[PDB]
Formats: sequence, structure tokens, C-alpha cells
Amino acid sequence: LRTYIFLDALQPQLATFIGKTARGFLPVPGQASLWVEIAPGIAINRVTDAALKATKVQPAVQVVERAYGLLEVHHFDQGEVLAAGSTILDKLEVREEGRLKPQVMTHQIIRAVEAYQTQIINRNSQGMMILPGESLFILETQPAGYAVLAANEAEKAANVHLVNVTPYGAFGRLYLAGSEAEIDAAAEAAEAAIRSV
Amino acid sequence: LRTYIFLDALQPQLATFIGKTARGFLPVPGQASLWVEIAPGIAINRVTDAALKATKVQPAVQVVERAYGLLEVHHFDQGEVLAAGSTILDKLEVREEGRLKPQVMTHQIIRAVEAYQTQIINRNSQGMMILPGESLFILETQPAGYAVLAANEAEKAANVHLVNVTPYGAFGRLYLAGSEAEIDAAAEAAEAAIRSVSGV
Amino acid sequence: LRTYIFLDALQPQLATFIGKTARGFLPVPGQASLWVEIAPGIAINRVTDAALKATKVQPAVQVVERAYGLLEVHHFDQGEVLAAGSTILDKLEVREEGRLKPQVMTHQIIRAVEAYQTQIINRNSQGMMILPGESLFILETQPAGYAVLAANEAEKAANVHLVNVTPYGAFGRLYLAGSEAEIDAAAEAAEAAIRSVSGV
Amino acid sequence: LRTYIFLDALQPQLATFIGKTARGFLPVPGQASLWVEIAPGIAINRVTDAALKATKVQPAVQVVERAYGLLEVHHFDQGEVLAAGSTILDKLEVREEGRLKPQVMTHQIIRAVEAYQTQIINRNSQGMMILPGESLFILETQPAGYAVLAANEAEKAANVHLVNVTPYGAFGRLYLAGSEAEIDAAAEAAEAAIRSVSGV
Amino acid sequence: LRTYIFLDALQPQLATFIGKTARGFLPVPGQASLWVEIAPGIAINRVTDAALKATKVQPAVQVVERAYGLLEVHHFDQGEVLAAGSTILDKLEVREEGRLKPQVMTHQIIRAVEAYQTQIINRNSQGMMILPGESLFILETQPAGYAVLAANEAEKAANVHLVNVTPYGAFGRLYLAGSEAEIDAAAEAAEAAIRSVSG
Amino acid sequence: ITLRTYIFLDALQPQLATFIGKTARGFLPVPGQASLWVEIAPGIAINRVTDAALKATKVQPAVQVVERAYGLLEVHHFDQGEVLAAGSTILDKLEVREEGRLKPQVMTHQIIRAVEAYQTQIINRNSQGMMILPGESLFILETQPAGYAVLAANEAEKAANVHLVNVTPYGAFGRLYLAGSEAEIDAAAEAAEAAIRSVS
Repeated sequence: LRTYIFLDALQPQLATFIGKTARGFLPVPGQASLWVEIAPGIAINRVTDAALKATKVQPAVQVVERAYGLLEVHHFDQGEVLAAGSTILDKLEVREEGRLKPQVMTHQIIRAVEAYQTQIINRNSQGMMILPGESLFILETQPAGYAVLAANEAEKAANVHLVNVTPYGAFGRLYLAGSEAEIDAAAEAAEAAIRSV
Repeated sequence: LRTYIFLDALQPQLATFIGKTARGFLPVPGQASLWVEIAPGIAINRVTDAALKATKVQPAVQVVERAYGLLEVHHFDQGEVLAAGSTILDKLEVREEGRLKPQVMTHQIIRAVEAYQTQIINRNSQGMMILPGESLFILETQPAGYAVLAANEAEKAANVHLVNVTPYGAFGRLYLAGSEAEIDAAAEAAEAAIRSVSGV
Repeated sequence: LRTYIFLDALQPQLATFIGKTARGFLPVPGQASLWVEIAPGIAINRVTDAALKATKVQPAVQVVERAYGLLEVHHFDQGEVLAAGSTILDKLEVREEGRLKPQVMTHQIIRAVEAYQTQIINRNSQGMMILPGESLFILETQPAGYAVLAANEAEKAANVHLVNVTPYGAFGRLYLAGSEAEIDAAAEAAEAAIRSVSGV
Repeated sequence: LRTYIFLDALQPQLATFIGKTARGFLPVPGQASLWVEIAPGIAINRVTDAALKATKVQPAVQVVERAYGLLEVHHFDQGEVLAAGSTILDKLEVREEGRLKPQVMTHQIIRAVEAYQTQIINRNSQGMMILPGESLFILETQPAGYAVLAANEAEKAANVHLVNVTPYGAFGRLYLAGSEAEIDAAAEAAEAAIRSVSGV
Repeated sequence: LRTYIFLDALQPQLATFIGKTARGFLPVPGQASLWVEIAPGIAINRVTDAALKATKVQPAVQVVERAYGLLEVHHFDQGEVLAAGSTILDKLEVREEGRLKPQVMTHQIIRAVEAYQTQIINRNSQGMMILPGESLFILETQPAGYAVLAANEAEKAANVHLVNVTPYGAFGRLYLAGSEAEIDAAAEAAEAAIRSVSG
Repeated sequence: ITLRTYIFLDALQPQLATFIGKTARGFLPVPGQASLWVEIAPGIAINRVTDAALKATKVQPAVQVVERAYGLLEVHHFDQGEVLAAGSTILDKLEVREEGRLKPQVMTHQIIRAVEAYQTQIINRNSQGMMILPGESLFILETQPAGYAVLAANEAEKAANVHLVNVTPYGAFGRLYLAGSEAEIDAAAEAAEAAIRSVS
């Protein structure tokens, strides 16, 4: 069990980013959302099947990457999602606390990003544009799944733009853009959330 | 000469969108930008060559379509971009006014788009994401090259988000997202810009 | 109103194929499914919005192609889908029978396809694989949206494999694979379904 | 029958370019290569099946395009490929000279291409890279399938680089790069090759 | 030498899957098929060159991924393929047994997969589609190359559908779909095949 | 921060610059420009390096790749002083000196003489640079960290008449493919290996 984290309600940009990029059943803002990462990757199919047979949740994500596998299930009813999470933990025979604790590989604020840099960031991103002169928050977590918690709590806490989030792979990466003050608040919220796991 | 439109200064989102999609030298906001659409599209390489050998402009775009060809050249110095444009028009043996006059084919404001619909829009888009509940402006131009004018002027006129712009084909398509009030102003600015262009 | 076709229940392979290629809310087998193709295409966003604001349907497909636009909406409740259809027709200010009557443009059965040909078919397809020696049904419809009706009814009628279906463009194209007799039955049902559609 | 051209032996770069882009059985240099373009395109699967059932040829290419269809079949032995053509001509009730006689719609040499322009060309190309300062030959043929003859004979006659070739659509497009002298010879050989083709 | 496995005759779905996804000279059902995986990845070009210079085999696959390299060569004549393999081993100065023995990290049957889950599996797959209500066999091997043996032997033994096989990467993954009993017979034959190779 | 790669190229050779321009996501260079490559871990932290170089100099970035584990930056300018000023800024920022970089090691280096057509066809289908043609020799080089592969490419191209087939200077291992005559490949390989060995 690499990642296990429950989002009580998806913020609009995160839900929209998942919808623009994920392969599965799109979530909408406000739905509860549970994320589960495990190894080996292909074995996530066992987790998905358990959750879907037990509850009415819908999966936005089942990724099997080089080494790991990641699942998202969602529903407008928090308890329906939480019911799916309990089922998953029973199938895995581990409790919520047996999850790997998230580590922050990088947390940095880059002020007044130059146009040359935003152009490359943006060409590699599918979320909101970072525009020249905006501040950039970059967060790298390990394992990758927890990046969504940082993204959701940051968006909840400040007026910022979700540029990109990658909650799978060796490392989970998050890009936010906004004014310096809003990015400061978004960064504080994201970090306070990762450390609360 | 189908399209010959000079943008005095690229607005930030349009410049960023070009940075996301162009296959040439990426621009940056504030640069002057000339877009030239021609028929036949195979001659675009000769037009590009004329502009580049005469001036210091950098080309963000050269698209050879099934019929039409599109070029973008830019520079911070408007003089470089207009020098390139003059070179092009003189080679084509046309005057700027000889360009096709653009027409607003289709224009629609869709208020408070539902979440389901913002997903299909977003998955077909590379610009800003439209969020559920935002209003959507959809514009079609003929010829298609002029859609970058609608995008640039809309962004100048209103606090809207550029979701996507496609300035090549028979019709140029533009998608903007924002509040209803912002989209109202962006829509009018986009349409007023298209109709302000003299030509054939 | 180019295409307007109601599918009472999505067959498993067609629903799975939509799940593979659609950029909207993926459907599941057994759901009612309405497909709407219009000209001008760009106006599909207004059609989609009207259906989503009026009903609980979810959209699997919204394709802005070139001159046409295609929408799919679905729901397990046939009533919600029919309600969305009437909402669309009223928004378009047309009646169902005002749709273009579809025509079988081309229909072919290739018996016992060679391995060298199945490789190329499969590389241009996202559905089931056609295996060497299986028969291949190739269908073209006009308008293109009705191709999903041919696919759904063929799967209803025969034990065949959905290789690929493309219900957007000037002609809709369908590829099915299976034994000769089953392909004969699939082609019959697909062609009959197309001819059973009323329109102009 | 739009295109019917027999290439006695694929030249190395053209064979390599096909290997890079085709979705069938990759050829190698020196093999005989027959290219068949037909209308309607959807009938191409039926022509492919006839050729494969009658001979040992392997198909590198089968593209069904919005109007036309293109097939490539090849074999180390010219006879096999000629046998496949003989079968295709019999299946079509047409002779070799019943093909459309191709014509050179466009032919341009752009000398000393600027670095900015070679970038965009290269990002839209899968063959050899054109390097800054090299000359660029741009040819268009109609029917499009004959563009591979222009490519094969240009490569036979001159030390030039195949940048890209597209043998389908309304026009076949050929981009070559090299020194001014090499490109001059390649252009003349290409144009002569197309002129040497008989047909309606 | 990470993977070295010989398939006497490619089954139809496996051959077709290779044909739809591989970058190379596409094989056809019935051809003999040899798979070789090594590290360093880029060094697979030496292996390919030896096999092609010595025999008439055609390569369906030469993948250079993050870390490893994978080759497939095939021919209707098992003799050409076996001659190509021994040439490879001769050039590597290795014997067939010096290969890493494949492990079985994941092997699971998921019965009656829900439509939500099949839609995702399918959107990530290029083989046959798994349909809602079918059973799913999932198998992971290390090294990845050996997945093709499980696929070929599974298809030979049971009426199942090849959904996907990825014989390159850190781990070789196999997805089969079908009825539960047929999937059980397929899994039986696949697992027996994997653990029956020395190394 | 771990400084995996730091290497300065005095002048980009034509094929390398063209390959960067054909493949990279950024502001793409032209031949003759000075080029600095910086690879670090953690991957996303490359953004700090980029920011420091851009805020202090006029360099433009051709590359900022954040892959599975590492991040790679390229900055370039015709004035070597701008590029070296950017490099000094980066090193001062990272608080490391030039020689604190990970020393590159020639991992795999091999020449494959007279490559068969079956093999070139696969290599080419997996490559974006020049073609390798059957019968040409192939130089394959692996480097660790991957960033230093560009030095081998540039010096190999400077030293011999070879073709850049592909270079991947990011990932776990940096890989270089060159094609040419046996003798030209021999010289290119020697020049490439000597350069890598000479990095402190």
C-alpha cells in the first residue's frame, strides 16, 4: 500500500484536470474522491474490483505504470466513497495507517517566472496556463499518489491555478501558478496537508 | 492571399497557447505577430523563405493544409514584422487590402456550462481549462487565419480564458471561458475585430 | 439535422468501443443512447447544453469534425434519453422525421481475410482484432452518425466482433469480423437497420 | 484506377521512409514495389484481398482516405509484384494505360533554406532532416500516388535526401533536400519521371 | 541475458497483437518466434545483427526502453529461428541456461469484471476487448520478456481473448479475458509454462 | 540537489541543433550557437536552475525535461559569454563548482558494421534524426548520466562525416546512434569516447 488518501470534496480545477487527462469515468467538482496506490502495478485491478462490487463508486483512474498502480474512486456521497475505502483495506488486509508516509522531495516557490520558462512548462502541461510574471509553486512528493491531496487543499486554500499534477510514477509532481501572496498561502496549505498524513 | 492580419502585440494567453501548439520558434507575450494564410498551401514555404531572408522575424507557425497554407512570423519590433509582411505581399503581387475580408460565420454564448460538457471541451483543448458553471464563447471565422485576431482582441478586451483557437482550415474556431459578463465583452470585441478588417 | 438515431440499449462491444475512443462520460452496456449529428457542426455545443440542462443524460461524445458535429447522450432510463432528444429537436426547431434518411453507400464482405491484410486493418482500428481467415464486413453510411445504428443492430443479430466504427465525417464507416455466416447475418441486420430509418 | 506505377526497385531512402511510416509489412531497398490508387477508397480492401489471394506479395501500405484509397505491394521478385498488378488490373477491368496520366502541378526549389524554416519543416517530417543552407525541392503530383515515382527516380538520379513524401490525398507531396546541384538534378529527374508515365 | 525463450508456433491472437503494436516486420500465425531480452538496453543491436547476418529470420521487435532491450525474430522454418538463437548465444558466449529464470510476481483471476473496470482496461489496451462480466487473468513476470510464453501457451490451451501483453519494461504484464473456467485453463497452462523454464 | 550533468558546447553542430529543433519542447536552437546542458535531481527542481539562468542572462532554453526521476536544462545563445555567464550563475546558485558534477562514463560503446535492412528499418522507425541506410555502420553509445550524450553527439559530428540518427540525453541512460561509413563511424566513435573520458 503506497498511497491511501481521501478527499472529502474535489475542488473545481482538480476535478476538471482529472477529467481532461484521466482515462476512466470523469469526476465532477464536489464529489468525494479516494486515491489508492499499490505495488505491484497490475494488482490494482484486484482493489478496483473489490470497491466496485461493494459500492456505487465510479473510478476516474486506474493507471498501471512502469512499477506501480493507482486507483481513484469517487461519488457525491462521502460515506459511499468511505465504504469503498474500507472494502479496499479489508481486501488488502491493512489499515489506513499502514500506508507509506508521504515525503516531500521538493517544495519551492519561483517568483515572476520568465516567459521562456512558462512556455516550456505550459507546453508540457494540460492544466491552466502559467503566464509570465506569475509565481510558481513546485511540489514533488514520494510516493506519487499523495500529490492530489496537496493539489486539492492548495486550491481550497488560495486563489491559484492548477497547472499540472502527476500523481503516478516514481514521484508525484504538482505545479501551481498565481500571485506571490496566493501561492504562498497555497504552498503552506499543500505542505500542511502532506505533513498531516 | 486569404488572410493577412497583423497583431500589434500578442496577449499573454494567446502567446502561451501558440507556445503550446506551434511547431516553430515559440513567441512570447508583447511581440508583434503577423499571420498569413494563402492558397495554394504548398507555396507557403516560398513565402516563409522570402520573409526570413529579408527580416529578423522568427516563425512560430508554418502549416501546410490539404489546400491552404498558414504562416506566423513575430518580433518585438513591429518594423521587422511589417517589413516581413510587405515582403510577402510584394512577392504575392497583392496589396494588404487584397486579402479576403473575414466574416463572422458562427458566434454563440453558452451560459453556465455543465460539468459533463466542460470535460469534452477540455479534452479537445490545449489552452486554459473551462470550469463548470463558466460561460463559453464559440466563434467561427472565414477564412480561418483571422481567428487569432478574434482571440487576441478578445483577450485584450475582457478577463476571459483562452480555451482553444484553431486558425487553420476552412473555418477558424475560437473557444473562450469566463464569467457571463466577461464573455459578453469578449464576444463583442472578437466580433467587432473581425468586422473591422478591410478586404475583398 | 443530419443524424438523429435512438439506440434502445447499447450492446456490449459497441459500448466498450465507445469507452475506448470517446472523450466524454463513458457509457456501459444496456444504456439507452441517442446520437445527433448536425450542420453547422460547431453548433453542437448548444445542442449538448440544452440536453444536459433539461435532463440527467450523460454525454459520451461531442465531436467537432470539420463541417458536422456529433453528440452522444446516454442513460439507463430510456425516458431520460427520449426527453433529451425532444429537447434537442425543439432547440433545433426540427422534428425527428426531418432528419436525413440514411443510405447504405457501400457494403462489402471480404471472406477469409489474409494475415497480411488483418495486420493493416488492426493497426488502423481500436476495437476487436480481426484474426486471419475471418470474414470482414465493411459498411459506409450517409450520414455518418447512423453508423452506430448499424454497429449496434449487427451486434444484436450475430456473433461477430466490432473491429472499428467511425460515426463522424462525410461517410460513417463500420468494420466487423467473424465467420462467414455470422458476418452475413451481421451485414443483413446492419443494412436493414439503415433502411428502416425514416427521414428526408 | 487513379495510380498504377511499378517501381522496379525501391531506392534506399524511399524504402526506409516507408519503413518509418507505413502500417503494413515493411519493405526493404531493392524490392519491386507496385502502388495502386483507386476511387472509391473503401474498395481498397477488396483490391488488397485480390492481390494477396493471387500472389505472394506483402502490403506495406493500405490507406483508406476520405475519397481515395492507396495500396502498396512489394516482393523481392519483380514477377510476384507484376503478377499482383496483372491481377489487380484484371479485377478492375482496366489496363495499365487506363490509369490517370500524372501531371506536375507544382515544382519549387527554395535555395539555402534558413535555419528557422528547416526547423518547422523537420518537425513536420519523418525522413531525412533538411539542414540549414541546403536547397529544398517541393513537388506536387496528381494523382498523389505517383509521388513515390518522383521520389524513387529523384533518388536514383541525384545525391539528395528524402525529407518527406505523402502519396495520398488530392496531391502527392515530395520534399527533397541537398546541395543546389544535387537538387537541380533531382528535380529534373523527378519531373521527367512523372512526364514519362503514360495513361489517360 | 535477461530473457531467452523460443515459441514453436505463434498463436493467432498473439501474432495479431504483435502485428498491431510492434515496430518491425510483422509476424503471422504459425511462425516460430524467438524472444531475447538483455541489458544494457542499447546493446540489443549487437544481438539483432548477429541473428540477421547468420539467418533469414525477420525481426518483429527491437525495443530499447528505459533500461533493457528486447528482440523478437521469427520465420516459418523453426530451423532458421533455432539457428538464429544459437548464433545469438554463441556471440554472447552464454548458454541457454544462463538466462534469468522468470518469476511470477502477480497471478490473479478477477471474476465477472464490472463495466466500470473493463472500460478502463480496454481504453489502455490494444488487444481484444474484455467485456463486462468476463473474467480477467492478470500475470506479471520478471524479466518482462517471458510474458510472451504465457500468452502463447495460454491461447493454445483455452478459448480466451488476449487483451494485452507487454513483454518489455521492468515487468512483463499479461491480460487475458474469457469465461472463468476457460480463464482458469489458460492460467493453468500459462503458469505451468513460466515455471517450466530453467535459468 | 544533485548535479548530474553539466557540459558546455562551444558551438552546436548542424545535425545536433536540427535534431534538438525537431524534437525538443522549448526555444529551439540553430547551428553555431553555444549550448549548456544541466541535469539534476530531484527532477522538478530544474525549474530553479532555469529561473536563475534566465533572470541573469539573455540565454534561451531549448530543453527543460522533467522525466521519471531527473530534470535536464539546455540554454543557448550565439554569444558564448551569455551561455557561460548562465552556467556560472547556475553553479554559484547550486553552491557547487563545475567539477562537482557526476563524472560521465562510457558505458556501452559499439560499432555494428554493415547493418542489415531489417534492423535499420526498426532503428529508423524508433528514431527522429537522419536515416540509417542498409549497409552503413552504426555507432551506439550509452552514457551515464544521460545529459552528457549531447557532448558525444556534438564532438562526433565535428570529427567525422556521419549522420545523427538519434540522441536521448535524458532518462536513466543517455543514448547516441550515429550512421555512416565504417571509417567515418570509427572516427566519430573515437571523438565521442575521448570527449566523455575527458570530463572531470
